Amino acid sequence: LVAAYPIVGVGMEKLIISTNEHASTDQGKTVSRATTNSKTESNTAGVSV
Amino acid sequence: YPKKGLSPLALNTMDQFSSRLIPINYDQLKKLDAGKQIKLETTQVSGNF
Repeated sequence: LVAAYPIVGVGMEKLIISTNEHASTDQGKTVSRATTNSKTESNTAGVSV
Repeated sequence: YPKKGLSPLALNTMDQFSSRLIPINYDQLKKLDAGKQIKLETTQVSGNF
């Protein structure tokens, strides 16, 4: 009269999450040097009284 | 398996057709980095006769 019958079901214990990011670091240095050479030339007149 | 004189066996994949090496996120990497260790268990084994 009674039936042969399996009955199952599942149950949660824990849940773990894990994100998605793309971190980045950079580090730099710099060195420089420059020279300058120049030449000027000027004239002047004038009158006083 | 293998015999007494051979090196052990390596597992690194999780597909049916082997690709996709096993990942670990950042918190589990920082826990594994600081001295801890993982534990390995066996649930079932299928085979032939």
